[PDB]
Amino acid sequence: IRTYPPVSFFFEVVFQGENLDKDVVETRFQSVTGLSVDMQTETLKEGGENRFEHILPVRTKYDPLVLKRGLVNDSQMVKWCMDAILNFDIRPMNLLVRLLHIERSSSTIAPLMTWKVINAWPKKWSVSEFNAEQNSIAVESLELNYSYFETLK
Amino acid sequence: IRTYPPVSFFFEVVFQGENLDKDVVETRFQSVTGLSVDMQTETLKEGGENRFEHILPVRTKYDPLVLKRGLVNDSQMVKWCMDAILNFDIRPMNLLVRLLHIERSSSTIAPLMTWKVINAWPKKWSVSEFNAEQNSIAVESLELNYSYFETLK
Amino acid sequence: IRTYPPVSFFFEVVFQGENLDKDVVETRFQSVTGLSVDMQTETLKEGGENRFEHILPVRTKYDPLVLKRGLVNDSQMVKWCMDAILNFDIRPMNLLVRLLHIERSSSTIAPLMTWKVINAWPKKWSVSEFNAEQNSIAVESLELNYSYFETLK
Amino acid sequence: ALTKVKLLAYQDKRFENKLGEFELPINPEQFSQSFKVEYNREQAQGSQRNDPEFKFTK
Amino acid sequence: STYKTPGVYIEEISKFPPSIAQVETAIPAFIGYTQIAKVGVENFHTDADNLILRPVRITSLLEYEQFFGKAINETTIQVVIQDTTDSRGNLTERKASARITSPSPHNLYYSMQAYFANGGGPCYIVSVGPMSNTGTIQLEALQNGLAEVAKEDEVTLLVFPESQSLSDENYAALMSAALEQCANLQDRFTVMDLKLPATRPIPANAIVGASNAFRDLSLPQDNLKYGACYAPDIETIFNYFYQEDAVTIFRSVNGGAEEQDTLTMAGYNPANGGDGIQYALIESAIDQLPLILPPSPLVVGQYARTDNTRGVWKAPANVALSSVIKPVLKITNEQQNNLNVHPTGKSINAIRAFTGKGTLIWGARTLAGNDNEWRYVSVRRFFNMAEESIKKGSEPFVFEPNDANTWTKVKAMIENFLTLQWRAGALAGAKPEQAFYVKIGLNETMTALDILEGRMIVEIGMAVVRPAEFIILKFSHKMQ
Repeated sequence: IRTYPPVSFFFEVVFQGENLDKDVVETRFQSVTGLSVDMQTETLKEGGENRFEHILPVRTKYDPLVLKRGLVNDSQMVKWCMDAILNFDIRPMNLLVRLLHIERSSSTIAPLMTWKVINAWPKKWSVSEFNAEQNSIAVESLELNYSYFETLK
Repeated sequence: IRTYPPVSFFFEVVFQGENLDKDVVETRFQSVTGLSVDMQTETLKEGGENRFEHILPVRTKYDPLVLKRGLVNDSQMVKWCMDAILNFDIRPMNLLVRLLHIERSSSTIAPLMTWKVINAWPKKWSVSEFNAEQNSIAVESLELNYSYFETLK
Repeated sequence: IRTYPPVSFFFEVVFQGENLDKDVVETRFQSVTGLSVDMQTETLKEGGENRFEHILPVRTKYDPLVLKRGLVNDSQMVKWCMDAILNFDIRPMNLLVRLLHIERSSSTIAPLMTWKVINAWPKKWSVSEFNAEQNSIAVESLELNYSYFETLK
Repeated sequence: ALTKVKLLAYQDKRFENKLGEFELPINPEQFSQSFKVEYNREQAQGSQRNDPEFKFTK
Repeated sequence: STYKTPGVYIEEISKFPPSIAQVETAIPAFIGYTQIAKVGVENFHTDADNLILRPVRITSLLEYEQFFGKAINETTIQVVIQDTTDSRGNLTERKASARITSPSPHNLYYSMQAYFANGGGPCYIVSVGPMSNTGTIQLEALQNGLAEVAKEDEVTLLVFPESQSLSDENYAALMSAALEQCANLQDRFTVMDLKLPATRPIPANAIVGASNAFRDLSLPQDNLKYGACYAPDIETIFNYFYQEDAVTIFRSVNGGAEEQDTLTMAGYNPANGGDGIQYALIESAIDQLPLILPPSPLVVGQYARTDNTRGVWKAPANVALSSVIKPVLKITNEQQNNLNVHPTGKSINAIRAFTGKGTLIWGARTLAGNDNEWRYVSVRRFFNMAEESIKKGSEPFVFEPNDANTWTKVKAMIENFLTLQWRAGALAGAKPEQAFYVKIGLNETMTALDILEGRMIVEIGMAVVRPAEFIILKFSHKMQ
């Protein structure tokens, strides 16, 4: 029975794709978010029943996936994205998102939780503001569409 | 394999235009922003498939480009902008945006990243508030429309 | 070639009007703002070209001009404004806005930048809140409409 | 290469003698096309439903 | 190309586009014959004897051309024209094809071209003499070049692109000397090719006889962990150099026997009064010849790419080759069974084509394939990298007083380096204390007398990981 909850800052992302799963710089990210699902419904009122109304299920919606890094000047991933965006040529991929921990029985790094993200393709790309008077890092941000995600049980 | 990310405060802008590429004061800016692209889509639902919906690509949108300087009282660039704005006479130009670094093999200043911005023309011009009770600099700001941008690979 | 930018807190306003250009209290203001222009456009999509859309110029818009002073109990300018507002009798004027500096060749006060503001007439007039428990100055604020502004080159 | 819409103008009703052509400077974003068929819808007395007869295509 | 008025000038050329790269770990040395070899004001080939032997550091193909020239003419190119006609002799169709009967053994230029096409970086060139139309290759010149390359410290890989034309005894002698100095210097690795039967077309199962012949070479048993061998040769897309009047023309009609014509290409050139239509046909035919090279320079380029992308501790296998049309032989699974595992331990890696993927390198094992520690290429390459970097880091401490303070200083340096390497993911373990250990001390690693002479002894241990080769799938019927 659990006594202590897990920690959020040890994680990884894997691209199961063209040949990006073996490229080391393609797994290192500063931030990952957007993993949430929502059910959308409608409301129906029945005459004579004044104590409650009926909520009926309609459809399912998912959030976009957002990744943030320091700027990498030569990236195969960015070539894939810009091929989709400039030449209207898209080729969706599959992804894995992992939450990691230390297991020992000496010790080893092992996955703790894994999600499969199915049919991802580019949505948005951006780079942060250049300012002559601030100490900052050039940070690039990518946003992706996908169909759904599942737990690797 | 990279260990340290690049820095954002060393940068430059070049106007590939009427004769502005050789004018020193036309390359010095306090701030540059607006370099981001977005894909706009629509949602389609298929009957019988209740696990996900289809996201279909529609069009591509770009952000305006924003430049900020201290006020220059005699500028050829501002003459170009005011000719566009007052006499409804526009002549689009091409631009380069550079992110710089130090390379050595002694040392030299060299470009690290370069973007080409195609068919830019004036959108907005402004100057900051005059206030008798504050220590401030007169700052002018210019905003431009363009068609798209590309990486100089 | 410039090394230091200009300062914003030394400025002046002149009314080229009925006889207000010689009245000393009509040139002293605590704050002046509103000097900015904007181009409004529409978007057109061409079939077959999926890389960018066309932005087409439509019209030009200008911001109102806002002036702030400490309250002057007898002002010819305010008589002009209240004649416009109470008796629906308007008579537009021309204005100059100057940014000043010190020039020496001993020294003298001289204009550094000048804008002409054409066909101004009253838009709004206000006075600040009276409060028994605060140390404050009675401040009046005037807002004006105009056709356009130009640089006195 | 980007292709453009063209309108060809003919004098012959068999479309053999070309008179000219016009090319659009900007392609349209979309267009629409419409179809229809015509049937006979008379019905017998006190009858449930019907089987319509074909008249023509417009 | 001499200009005096400022402005813009126009020229028209034909060549392959260039490519360059930045490489830190894979610095190879190529030994062979060259065309020019002239640097500064010294001609290395000015005398027929007393040749100047010295390596030169090159960063691009343009720099190669600046010092060494390009290539020589082939002299063995033939073109056959096939005419389809009727009984009366009327021509109905005409086609042409080109062939080479015996290529020249001097091929450094094409090898360098393939090397740079596959992602190579800076290299060292050592010339052993001028290229010549007799095609003579001598063991002594190559061994002198190998003896000279011993004096440059950055060299990591040894390549002899011309070794396949050498007889078996001389081949064994050369490779034994290369392995011996790799073992003596402790920082180099050797890449080899397999010799194939010089027949056209190559018969079935030639790879089995070639492997058997290789197994019988006399090579030093305890140095076999310092090299690797790849097979087979590769057909690529580059062109041959030739002289127009040296090309021989043949004709054949309705499938009959070939007949040698009395003209060369120079007799069809319209500038000399020939038939320009057949001349254009012949030139198009000649341009279509594929060029056949040994695999080793492409392997070296791929080593450079893999270290830049994945890390040196990963296997340099399962990677596609560039500017390649095809392997000359097709190898199956039943044949590779005796190439990857063999009682002698002399493993041979294979280049194989996979559908929808192209030509891949398959196998990453050394010539010591039965050794429980040194089977895999990546483990030895990683150990070499770590040892040379530790050596460079420790060198500034020579001539220091032999006392506890210097021992502390060197120990701290070594632990800091190994910690940086653990952080990158090259060493196994969840914590640094599980990945390595470093020790030095009196009556721990050293002795009293040792102190009196000037020697320091440090003991270092490191933990690494090893790859998986076999994946087994099992299927069954699920109950409905």
